[PDB]
Amino acid sequence: EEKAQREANKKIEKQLQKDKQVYRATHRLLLLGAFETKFQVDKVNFHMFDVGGQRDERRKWIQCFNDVTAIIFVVASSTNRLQEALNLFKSIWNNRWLRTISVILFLNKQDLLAEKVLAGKSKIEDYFPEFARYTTPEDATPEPGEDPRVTRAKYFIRDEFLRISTASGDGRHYCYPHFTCAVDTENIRRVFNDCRDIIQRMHLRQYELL
Amino acid sequence: AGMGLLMALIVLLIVAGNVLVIVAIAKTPRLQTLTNLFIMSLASADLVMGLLVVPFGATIVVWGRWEYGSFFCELWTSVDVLCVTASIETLCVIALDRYLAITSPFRYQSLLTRARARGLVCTVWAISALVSFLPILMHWWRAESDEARRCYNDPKCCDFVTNRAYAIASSVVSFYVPLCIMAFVYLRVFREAQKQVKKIDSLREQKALKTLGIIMGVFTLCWLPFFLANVVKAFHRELVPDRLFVFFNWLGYANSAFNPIIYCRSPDFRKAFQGLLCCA
Amino acid sequence: QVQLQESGGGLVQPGGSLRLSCAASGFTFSNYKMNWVRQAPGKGLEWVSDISQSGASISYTGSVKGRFTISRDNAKNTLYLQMNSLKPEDTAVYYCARCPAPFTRDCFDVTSTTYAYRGQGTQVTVSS
Amino acid sequence: NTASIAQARKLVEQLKMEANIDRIKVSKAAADLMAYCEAHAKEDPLLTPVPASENPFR
Amino acid sequence: QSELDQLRQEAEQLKNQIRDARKACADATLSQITNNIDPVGRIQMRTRRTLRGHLAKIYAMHWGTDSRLLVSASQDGKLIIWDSYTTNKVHAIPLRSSWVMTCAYAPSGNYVACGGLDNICSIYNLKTREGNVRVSRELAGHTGYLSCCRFLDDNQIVTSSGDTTCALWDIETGQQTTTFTGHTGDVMSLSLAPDTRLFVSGACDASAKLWDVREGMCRQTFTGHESDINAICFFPNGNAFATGSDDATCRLFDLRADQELMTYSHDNIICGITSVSFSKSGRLLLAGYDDFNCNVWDALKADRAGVLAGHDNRVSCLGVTDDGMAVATGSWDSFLKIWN
Ligand SMILES: COC(=O)N[C@H](C(=O)N[C@@H](Cc1ccccc1)[C@@H](O)CN(Cc1ccc(-c2ccccn2)cc1)NC(=O)[C@@H](NC(=O)OC)C(C)(C)C)C(C)(C)C
Ligand SMILES: CNC[C@H](O)c1ccc(O)c(O)c1
Repeated sequence: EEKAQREANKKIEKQLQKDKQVYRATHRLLLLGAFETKFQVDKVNFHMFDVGGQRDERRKWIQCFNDVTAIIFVVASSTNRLQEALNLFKSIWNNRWLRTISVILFLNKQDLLAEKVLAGKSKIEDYFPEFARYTTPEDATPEPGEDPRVTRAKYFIRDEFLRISTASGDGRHYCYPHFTCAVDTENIRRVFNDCRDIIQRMHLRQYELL
Repeated sequence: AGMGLLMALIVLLIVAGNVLVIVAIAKTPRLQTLTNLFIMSLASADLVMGLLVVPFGATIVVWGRWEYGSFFCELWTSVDVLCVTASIETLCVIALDRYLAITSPFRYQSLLTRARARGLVCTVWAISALVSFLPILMHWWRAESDEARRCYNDPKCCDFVTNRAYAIASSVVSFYVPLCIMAFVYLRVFREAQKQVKKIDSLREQKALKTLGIIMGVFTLCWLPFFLANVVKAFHRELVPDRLFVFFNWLGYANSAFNPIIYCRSPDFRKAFQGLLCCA
Repeated sequence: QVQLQESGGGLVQPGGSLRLSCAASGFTFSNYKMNWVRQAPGKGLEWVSDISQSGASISYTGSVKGRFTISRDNAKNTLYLQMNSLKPEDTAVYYCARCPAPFTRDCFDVTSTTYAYRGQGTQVTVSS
Repeated sequence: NTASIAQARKLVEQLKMEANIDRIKVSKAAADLMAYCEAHAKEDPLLTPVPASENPFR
Repeated sequence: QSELDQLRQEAEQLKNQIRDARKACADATLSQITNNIDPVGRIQMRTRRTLRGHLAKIYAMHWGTDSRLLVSASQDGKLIIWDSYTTNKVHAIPLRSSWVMTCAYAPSGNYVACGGLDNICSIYNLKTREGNVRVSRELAGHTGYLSCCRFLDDNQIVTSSGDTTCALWDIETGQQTTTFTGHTGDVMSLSLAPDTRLFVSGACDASAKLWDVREGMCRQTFTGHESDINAICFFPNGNAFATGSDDATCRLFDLRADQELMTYSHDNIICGITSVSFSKSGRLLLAGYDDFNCNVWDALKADRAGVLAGHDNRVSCLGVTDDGMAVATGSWDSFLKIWN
């Protein structure tokens, strides 16, 4: 009778309680640019998912990705695959249902870029304008590395990505660029520091504080 | 009817805002979040205040004397202290929840749950009752002064004249410890918000000086004068006039209405508030 | 349907001028952001330029900025984008394509075919 | 190019198949639709408010 | 080459022929045919029950045959099966893949379906066990995300995918019997005609195609929408169907005239359409929008039958019971609301 239905509903809700606990504990992440990956860092659940198994038509399955903590956007710093990443990032930032998702931007293949920029192989100035009118910013940390020419182009791609980030997304959007291509195992750590700030900034706005 | 309008207004605003908050959270499941359960505790405490102590305090002020009996006076005083300490400790709990959510986001998400929120509100109400109810019916508050002696025996005297030990211990454990805890947690939250000035764009920087000051401003401007008087009275009674003591008490009652106006400014609240105030 | 017939093109010597006009039918022109996509032989589809509904928000691919300009006539339901100082590297099959959703500031247009809101394009060759 | 021409040929065959189809007058179809709607209007428990006794959701 | 050129020319000639044939069959319009009928007027529907218990946004829903039980699919990874009359849970199914874009309820009331950004249609049987939920069969033959699935009777299920192709699946054999190819964009929604013989399918190419289950070849193509079609539902008679779209429009398409009969749009609506469904008599066409609400449209007068408020997040799924007693809508606020 109704007693059995009530007991079954109570048991289902009891299971859903633990399901709520686990779901709130786990933070989901999207890998876009290059199916499931769960990794533990400082004892907090993290869930990576790459959806490269679908077609290039992206406008209608990405509508399904809006509860994630961040969208991790990886680009190749080397057809013009750069503006294709730029235009994709524009779509992510300005989308109605992706308007509350931060992006952990990763500029991958920097070493491939670095080996590329040591001679006039494919000049960015002749490929992207306003390069000869752009210099490395004063508030920068070039660090000991290659010829200071590469870090000028290194920071130019990050700057161009950021102009899209700062042009919209009043408070629900924040971009977190990073310079990383070599496997060193601290990249996942860089995500933890980025995801911490995303939730922290989410709570600051939610309490009408930031 | 001077006090019949000046004091009838505050109790009405106390009840009008507070029940409007309580019905709003329960009606729409969007506001039934983790943090707003503490908002339910604050609203319930201010509502029982505005229904049990504020209206009777108004009569005790206008009529000039208590007219409900010694047992009713004792119960009214117990409800007064219970509601006041419950409201203050609920503010402290809300501040602690904000601190834990800001400075430890993942730990806050994976640590505090609905069961633990219920435990927290139950514990805070139990502590408020133990601090309020227990040492009153036991007459720990009764002073041994000649002036104090007359008021206890009189059936129309409901004046809170107390010994120094109670006037110090209750004051600290009711206001000063929560005030210090809230000040420290909100200072840490402000420093973290200021650390989040790394937003690269080359009242945004002063926004943290409006939200956090207003939480402390409403609390400090209204309840600090009362417990400052309750402390200066224990050492020497004649400095603070009896008129001022009642005057500062009503400032503390104002937070029962100033609290829904401060903690319910969220756009989710206003969307539910407009649909609740339609009255079609 | 959503037919988008493109015109212009052909063979033009480098350094000349040539104009593309794409006719729109089946949808309200004023409600849609439109953009041009080109595809050089062998290479994939590359976004050229986009223009907002009112013709205010206009952006170009870096390789074509300062040479091509894009303008739309909402009354005539046609989209124009001009050649100036052509180079041999711009030989491609230029397409006129529409943003999938009306009154939206973001697009997901460039796709390896299978995109209905794009015409059949006009072949442009710069060889002289 | 072979895939493109094959797809175009398939589209042409599909369009040719869709070309030769018997079509009824739009007025007749409208009449049939409105006739069905009017005939089954009594049984629809959304056009007219259901009595509270018969409604199982109240 | 020139071969593709004259092939495209022939295709254009055939398109012109189809257009002028459609125009020749346009002697009247639904507006003036319906004009004499009495307006339905204002219809007020109130939330009977709110179904809470899901974690993430609810993406799809489907009523049972008996108008008692509905299944809800959410991106949390759950397939909670509800009981509308007494607002409890019947079953709660944890999904192998966390993202589900579609769920179906078998007409026999014995099987349930799901699927999403995993390219597999998982079938869960609710009867044969001693009390449990287990994956009876997993259908993996799609190269794109599953967007909609519907059981035929008990063993055949048609799935619409983002792979630009629909497919008929034999559950017992776990094999793709027939495939439905001819679309251009991702197929989102398919609706089965009553007394199942043929089904429609609206995709991102702004075109809805009518497919024959046995033949496997589409009969007619209806291209009247400006943008992507996000939903489609069959009119109860079976000679018509209504299609939602991102063009802020719902259009009723007749099967026997191959034409759009009426356009349901208002100048105050900019948002797209998520789900559409007819009423029992077909008088009211219910449509869930991205304007946070679910507008109710009169299916003959093209007038606002009544504004239906509700969820604080976008509505994605909208369904009507077979007996037509109530209308259940699910949104991205993890809430299902029942209205009458
Ligand atoms: C559902 O109802 C509400 O949320 N009510 C809101 C409300 O009335 N909130 C008050 C809170 C308040 C009022 C009076 C005393 C204490 C607290 C706000 O009115 C407060 N504040 C006026 C105010 C200014 C200073 C102080 C103050 C300063 C020093 C010490 C103590 N208080 C108190 C209130 N108002 C402002 O100028 C802005 N908010 C704000 O100040 O908070 C960031 C608005 C505009 C966004 C409302 C509004 C109707 C304004 C939306
Ligand atoms: C007479 N009114 C009591 C006042 O509200 C009060 C509140 C808290 C205390 O700790 C206290 O000693 C007195």
